[PDB]
Amino acid sequence: IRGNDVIFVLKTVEAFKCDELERYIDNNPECTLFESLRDEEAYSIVRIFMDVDLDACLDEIDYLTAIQDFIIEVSNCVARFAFTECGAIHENVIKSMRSNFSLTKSTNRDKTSFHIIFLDTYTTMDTLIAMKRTLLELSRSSENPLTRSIDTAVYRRKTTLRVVGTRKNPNCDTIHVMQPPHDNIEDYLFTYVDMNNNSYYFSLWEPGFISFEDAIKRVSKIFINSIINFNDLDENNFTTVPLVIDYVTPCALCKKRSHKHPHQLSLENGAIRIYKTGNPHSCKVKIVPLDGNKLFNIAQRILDTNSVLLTERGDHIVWINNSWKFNSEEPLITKLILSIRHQLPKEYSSELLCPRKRKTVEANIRDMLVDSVETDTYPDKLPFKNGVLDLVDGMFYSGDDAKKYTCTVSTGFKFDDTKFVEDSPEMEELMNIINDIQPLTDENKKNRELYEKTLSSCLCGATKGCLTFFFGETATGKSTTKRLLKSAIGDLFVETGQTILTDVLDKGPNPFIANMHLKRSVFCSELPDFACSGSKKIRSDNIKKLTEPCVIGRPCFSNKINNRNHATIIIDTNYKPVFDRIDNALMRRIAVVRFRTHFSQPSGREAAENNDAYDKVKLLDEGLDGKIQNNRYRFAFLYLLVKWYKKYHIPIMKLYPTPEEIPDFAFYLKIGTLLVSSHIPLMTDLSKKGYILYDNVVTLPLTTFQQKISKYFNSRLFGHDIESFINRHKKFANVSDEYLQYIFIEDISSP
Amino acid sequence: YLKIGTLLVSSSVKHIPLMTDLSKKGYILYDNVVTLPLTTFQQKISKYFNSRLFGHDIESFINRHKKFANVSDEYLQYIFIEDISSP
Ligand SMILES: [Zn+2]
Repeated sequence: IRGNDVIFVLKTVEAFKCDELERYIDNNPECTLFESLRDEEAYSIVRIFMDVDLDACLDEIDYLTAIQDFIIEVSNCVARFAFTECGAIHENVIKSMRSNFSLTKSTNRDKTSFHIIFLDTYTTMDTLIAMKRTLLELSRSSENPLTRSIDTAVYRRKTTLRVVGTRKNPNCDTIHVMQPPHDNIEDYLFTYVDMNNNSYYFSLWEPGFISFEDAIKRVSKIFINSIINFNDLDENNFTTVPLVIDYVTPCALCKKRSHKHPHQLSLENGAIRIYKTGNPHSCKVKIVPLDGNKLFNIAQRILDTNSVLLTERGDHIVWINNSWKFNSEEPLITKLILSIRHQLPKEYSSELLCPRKRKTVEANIRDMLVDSVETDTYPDKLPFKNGVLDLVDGMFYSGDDAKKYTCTVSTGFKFDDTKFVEDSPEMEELMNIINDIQPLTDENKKNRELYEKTLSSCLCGATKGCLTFFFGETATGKSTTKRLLKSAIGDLFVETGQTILTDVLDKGPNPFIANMHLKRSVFCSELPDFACSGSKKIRSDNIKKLTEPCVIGRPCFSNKINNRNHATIIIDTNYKPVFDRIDNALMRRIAVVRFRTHFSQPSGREAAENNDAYDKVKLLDEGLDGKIQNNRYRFAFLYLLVKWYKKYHIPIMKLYPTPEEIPDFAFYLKIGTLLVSSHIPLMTDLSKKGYILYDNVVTLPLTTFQQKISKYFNSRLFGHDIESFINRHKKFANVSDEYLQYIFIEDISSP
Repeated sequence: YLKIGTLLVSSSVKHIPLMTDLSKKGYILYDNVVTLPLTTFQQKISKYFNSRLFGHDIESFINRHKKFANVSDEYLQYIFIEDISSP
């Protein structure tokens, strides 16, 4: 659509532009033109507009407060309707609606009418048609005289709206005068679509009220004083007889001792309006409802601010003090009900001070929350205690903006821009520490890049399909890297023991199984070396099961077993891992990060001078570990992590395994590179080489195979591995021995 | 475990000039480094400390932190303190 600059009008027809309409209006002040839609189907996208009419006069203060509350209520209700039905964003709609709006007026001083248009919000006419019932409920479920007077009509096909500055009728001289700051004729058109940057768009007496006597009693209680002309009002004289009151005490509505004329009660929109006659500003207007609870309307107003949603599992997440809290032990809805009373009208705030009413208006909220939402869906954002830091752009959001993202976890500490710097001595000290841990030589280049990549994945809410191994001799200070990462990433990071590396992953109630829920990094240290006999091999089942994007595990006294998996798993030790089970999936799901830095004191430095444990040796310092424990380089290291993530995270970043540094998998690699599955039309070459083919399957004797492979590989090194491989690929039968099928790649190449 | 390193020394990688001299005392000097036989290393370990109270710990420590100049052979890369120190 890209907006429309043509305004179609009806004289009781034309298609004029902004300048054309302005010139025509200036030429003819008395012309009556109604702005409508030239074609309903073509340009159904229009602005959001409302028309309000209340036949009474109000002063400046009352009008100001009433219009403020009217904007608040209408914007919240429309944003809630957009969120539930049109799939929009609540915060965006609220911001667009409250940012800028055009408000007209009426030249008549005996009544208050206007047409209000929200400039930046645009939606299809079908959406405004569907909003009919919701807006009618809002109109009939409020106390504000402006909100109660909303005309739900004008939401029909091919509707028309009276243009500003033109008389509605030739006989009626009253016209609507524009108000600051718009002052332009294009700012009061409900079809003038002007989509731009700061904008948003979305799309898909009746007896039945109450007994008369109770209404009369309510009116009398409002008047406080007794009615002089009592026992005279009935069904017929409801809006005819004046209400004469004795001025025993000053009027509750006006606070004055007396007035020139009595009051009068009228019926409108299922409510009773009490107003004085003669001078209009002598007494205010009193509104009396005729249906609905008072505790249900409060629940609706608290609900349609989108602050008490429920999760996809069944937990009600509330928004208190700029953070999405939630607890399943002491539910927080009553805290929210108490703390939100300031954003509610005067009559709705005194109710939320009795604890027996903040349980009624809370049962209502729980009964109105049907269907769920999804939490922590955007993985490129880091939730801090006072907001959300964006990673792709680096901009920080605080306050209601962070509400847009259902961040159910947090790092635990606030975000400070002063410490968040680039050129600081702490940054240089951290860079020196990292260089000491990771020398930047060309030999280390690839390993250092893998280090930076696997260390920067901690700022990702997505799931990763690899498990990097920190392999390095002692005194390499991997604990320093662990401490720096913990200080940078807050309480999201978790350190776990080897309990998951040996036992069954799910099995029974495992605390680390549930703790992997939404934690962004899991670290294991000092692995139980399986080189010595007795220690269990690294459970291949657990490693395979930890890679999936889901976690299945239920702790003691619980039933939930589904957890979202975001943690990057890192294992650090000085011993090569040993896994009893081996398959191609394992060979494609293991990465190794090598450490070649020795941090040793001078006393043993000579002992480390010729040591083969590390490719370099340098003096250590006991005064650094405490510094890392004191969150010294926290924000500089966080900046480094952000830079690494930016330089590494392409539109799709993946953890690539490195199956070359693991000594155990080298045997399988050598076997595969020298022997694979056995090619029918190559019998002559096999016969020349000595091998024979029988029953369409080339075979050799088991003793012959052992003799052939004796020289190719060291039998004493991996005799158990060779026996296990033979058992796995065993075939048996045939001739007078077992059957072994393979191709000697080294012999296959040689003719 | 604590006392094993007290009477043990790191591999003398940078002892190429002295590796040849140490080889004549019962080392193979393979891969430009002095390497003693696994049986010889076990005998030296049993001589260093009472073999009655020292059993599988020495073998486990050797398998953890020693090599036989190849993938696996009958040698040991564990450098004796009383031998590797002397050129
Ligand atoms: Zn009054």
